[PDB]
Amino acid sequence: AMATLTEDDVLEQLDAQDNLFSFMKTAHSILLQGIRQFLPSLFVDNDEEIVEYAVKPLLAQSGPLDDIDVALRLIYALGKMDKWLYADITHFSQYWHYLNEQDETPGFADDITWDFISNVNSITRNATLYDALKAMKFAVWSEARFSGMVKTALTLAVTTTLKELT
Amino acid sequence: AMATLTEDDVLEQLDAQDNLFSFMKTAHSILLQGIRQFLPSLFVDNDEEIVEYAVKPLLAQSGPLDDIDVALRLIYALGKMDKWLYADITHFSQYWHYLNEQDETPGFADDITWDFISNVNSITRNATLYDALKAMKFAVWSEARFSGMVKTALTLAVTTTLKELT
Repeated sequence: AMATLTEDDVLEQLDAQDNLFSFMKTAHSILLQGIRQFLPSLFVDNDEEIVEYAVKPLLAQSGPLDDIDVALRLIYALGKMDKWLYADITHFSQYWHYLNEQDETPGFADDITWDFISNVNSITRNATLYDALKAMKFAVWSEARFSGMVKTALTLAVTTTLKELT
Repeated sequence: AMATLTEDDVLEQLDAQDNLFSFMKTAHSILLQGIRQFLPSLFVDNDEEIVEYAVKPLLAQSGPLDDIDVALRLIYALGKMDKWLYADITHFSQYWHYLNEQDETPGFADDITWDFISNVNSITRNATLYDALKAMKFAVWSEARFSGMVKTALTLAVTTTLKELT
């Protein structure tokens, strides 16, 4: 369980990450914490029996909501999340599971990760970012530059994802 | 995971139980199932993405809500349960845990269980039932009769508990 999320120490954390794996590991943790900080808005607020004996154990660490996938499902099931946002976070979660359980070799510039970002709504719906990313992909180019831009895009997805949850 | 609850096959199940332990074991299971059948009213109803991919895994058996204590806490935390009802079910759950983890000897007519029913709101708030139970307790009496009446009262608590959840 982390501290509290600013845009810019999230931005520091993610820029520090120099490979897709570390980035994704760090992203998953940032999103997790983002989601856990949103969880109290699902519940009663103003009654201290409910908070102390129901809400707290429900949100304790290693408790029943300390998993990005059960927590997401709850927010979605309560009608508190738009489908587009739900789809983005579970892709991140799916790719993290993929990288951490099956394979951690794919970098920023790979086929498999280009397909991933082609399905992240917060990336593909920003029209200039994605066009720039396609122009760059399909242009005597540079692997580092394209890689850096891929990291930018992904950082933008988690940033905009974080903004939607407060 | 059980079938679906009528008042009278719940009433059959509980009357079949000839000791407090079996009764409490059966009650805990009936309440559990009562609570699990209420869980879908917490959530989105009319959208099939949400139902199939969020609600279902949330309510699958051995999933994160298949525990009377996390499920209660959720209903309470969403503001969907009155304090009196929440207090009754967690006593039942507390006494069951007590009987199944520390001691299963106490019968219907014991000190420890008289104290239990003295704190069940659905029993003590029915004024004639509780007076009759006190008159009976504090009267050349009968252990079987008082025992049978204690079982009646407890059956009434689970029955009325069940009615409040649909």
